[PDB]
Amino acid sequence: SVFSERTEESSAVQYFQFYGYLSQQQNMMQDYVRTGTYQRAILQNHTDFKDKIVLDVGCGSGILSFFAAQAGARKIYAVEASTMAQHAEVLVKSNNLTDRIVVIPGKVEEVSLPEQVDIIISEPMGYMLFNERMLESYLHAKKYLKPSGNMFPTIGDVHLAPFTDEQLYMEQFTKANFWYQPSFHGVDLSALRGAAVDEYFRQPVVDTFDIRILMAKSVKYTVNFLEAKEGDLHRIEIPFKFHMLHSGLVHGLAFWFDVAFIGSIMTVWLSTAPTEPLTHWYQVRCLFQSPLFAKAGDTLSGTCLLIANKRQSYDISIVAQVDQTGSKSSNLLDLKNPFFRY
Amino acid sequence: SVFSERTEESSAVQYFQFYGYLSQQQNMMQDYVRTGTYQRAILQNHTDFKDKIVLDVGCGSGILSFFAAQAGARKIYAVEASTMAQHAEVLVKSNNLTDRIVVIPGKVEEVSLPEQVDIIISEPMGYMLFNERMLESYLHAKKYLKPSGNMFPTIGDVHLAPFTDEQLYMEQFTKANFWYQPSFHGVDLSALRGAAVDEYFRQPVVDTFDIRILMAKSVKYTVNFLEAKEGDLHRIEIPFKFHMLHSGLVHGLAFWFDVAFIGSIMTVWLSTAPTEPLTHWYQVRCLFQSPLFAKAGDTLSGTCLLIANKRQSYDISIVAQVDQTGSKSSNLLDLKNPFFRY
Ligand SMILES: NCCCN(CCCNc1ccccn1)C[C@H]1O[C@@H](n2cnc3c(N)ncnc32)[C@H](O)[C@@H]1O
Ligand SMILES: NCCCN(CCCNc1ccccn1)C[C@H]1O[C@@H](n2cnc3c(N)ncnc32)[C@H](O)[C@@H]1O
Repeated sequence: SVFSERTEESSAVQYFQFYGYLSQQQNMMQDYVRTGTYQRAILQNHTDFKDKIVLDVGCGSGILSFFAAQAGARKIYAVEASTMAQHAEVLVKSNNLTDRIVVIPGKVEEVSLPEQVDIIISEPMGYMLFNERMLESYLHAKKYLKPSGNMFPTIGDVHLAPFTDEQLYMEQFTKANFWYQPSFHGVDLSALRGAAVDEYFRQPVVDTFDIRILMAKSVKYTVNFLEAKEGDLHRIEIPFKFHMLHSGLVHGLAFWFDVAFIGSIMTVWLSTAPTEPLTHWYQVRCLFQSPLFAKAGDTLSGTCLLIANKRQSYDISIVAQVDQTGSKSSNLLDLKNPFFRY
Repeated sequence: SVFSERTEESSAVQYFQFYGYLSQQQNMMQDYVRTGTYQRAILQNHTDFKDKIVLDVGCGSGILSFFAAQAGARKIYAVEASTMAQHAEVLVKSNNLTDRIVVIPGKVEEVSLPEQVDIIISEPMGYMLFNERMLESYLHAKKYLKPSGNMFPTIGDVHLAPFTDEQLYMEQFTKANFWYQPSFHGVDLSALRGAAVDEYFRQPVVDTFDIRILMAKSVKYTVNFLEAKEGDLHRIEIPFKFHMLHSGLVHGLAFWFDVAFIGSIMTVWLSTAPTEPLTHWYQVRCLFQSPLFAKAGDTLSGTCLLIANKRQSYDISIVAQVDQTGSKSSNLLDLKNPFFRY
């Protein structure tokens, strides 16, 4: 299938094992910003669901399908590849919704649906929006979408901004400098210091921070899920030009994302911005191995390049320069090995 | 090979990926009890190494092989299956030991050694001693051991003891009761509460605790690594009869382990007991589904059965009874999915 062709079996096994746990579903369901915003998006846009046919891509517990049923959907096909499909079916029966929600076990790339649908719903967002590569499954599912059908969420905006955080930088450097020691119990480790620094700086940092660390207004990169093809997410090139508002050391780029549910009644946003209540996505920071000095009024330009890999994640390339001095930094990060600092 | 026959490829991929990170090797190296005890066992038993041939099974960074070199070994074969083998080779060169330490990339079950060895060294211990199944690789490596060669560590003792911890027991139901709600955003979750309780109780708990929670002296189960065969670790039956020292409710069994390095000069112990400074092994607790009342002077008897699985771990079966009252309890636990409570 499209899924197995792009995914190493060992990554897939671990991925679906992880989502098969009730405790993991519980953790996500308890993220009230997420669950509450989805419910509001669906219920306030009840006309997009009333008497409609729905596809729920990766239904987990089934929660979003229940919201589609509360909004009056005629039929909801709830697709789920983990063993959580069995628990979803239990809930559909105990909530007396067997006439409206149909659980379909399997990968959305592999199953068969009996009819086309009016609207697709899902929660396919990972860290930095793209981690887990579930957006590709979401877009793949448009093979089932009627012409002029809708997608909830409809669009995703990735935000990036330069930050200064000397304490974060020093923490990662302090850990790598373990490998400087010329006599760790009598052993010279220092030939590995470079490899250690590289490994630590390849880890995106997942946690939150005060917005005062941001040195310029964010640049926005938008993916329109109604128009995008799955292949568009294999290589994602994000150019940026920041107008520096504060002078100082730039230690890296911070990332967050917003999604919008563009319904017929209203547009509802779910934001993971550092100005908004915290979610289990936090925000993500990519450190530079050497920080760049910039003055207020300078321009920091470059490209963030995300290349999808078979471990359901991305290899991240960030190249940035301060245009006024030609100071350049090039960084490679492995989104599959984040440092969970929170 | 013997390794691939007993291990699902997906478990192996994740396992060797995890040990391939410099940060993980660093975390283990910084566990002073471990690193310091190994160095002392090797250096204080210098006659077991001076001018000898050594095998280091799963060398990681190579640290134990450097200790064997400090003690005067003539030749050390250092086997490692992860990409950490490349980093170990860098260290051997930078420490000017290419004439003495030979790094051999691959699994100890699959590589070829050019000669038999006088002594095998390794750190094959996981949580509860047996997790990861690396002890089987250690025992497998005795195909290379000269008659009357030595093993460092030489023996391992698993300790089990009954504990009382009302707060830990109650925490399982507190977490599971998330599901016991008839209208979580309009949805009746209650039909999944039993499945949630079952899932939480299947997880052994990795953390430390105060020794005052222990209700009896530990029962010890000893594996002698000089004598044991690989096959002896496929099914590990640990009978127990505890003579209760304290009256109260028994919520489960606590596990730790010690290993001894039995050298020609002295025996050195590495203990992970809760009376000793903490290690990254912590201790492990397995709950009973139902707590058992016992009085000081009663006997709590039963069996802990560990059955090896192809995910490099064990299915744990515990049955226990209070002999004086006939009150009985069990659990089945999945050592591959522990709850890291620390
Ligand atoms: N960002 C984390 C998303 C976690 N879940 C969402 C469960 C819905 N729950 C919610 C939503 C909002 C608030 C609270 N709970 C994703 C599930 O999608 C499953 N999956 C992934 N890929 C595929 C595929 N190709 N085919 C079929 N299934 C797939 C996965 O196994 C998850 O179970
Ligand atoms: N907690 C136990 C894990 C620690 N060890 C490395 C530690 C080196 N010792 C010390 C001692 C004190 C402080 C720091 N390090 C694991 C490594 O063993 C490797 N491995 C496992 N199985 C096999 C096999 N079948 N074939 C070849 N290699 C194997 C694994 O890849 C680890 O790198």
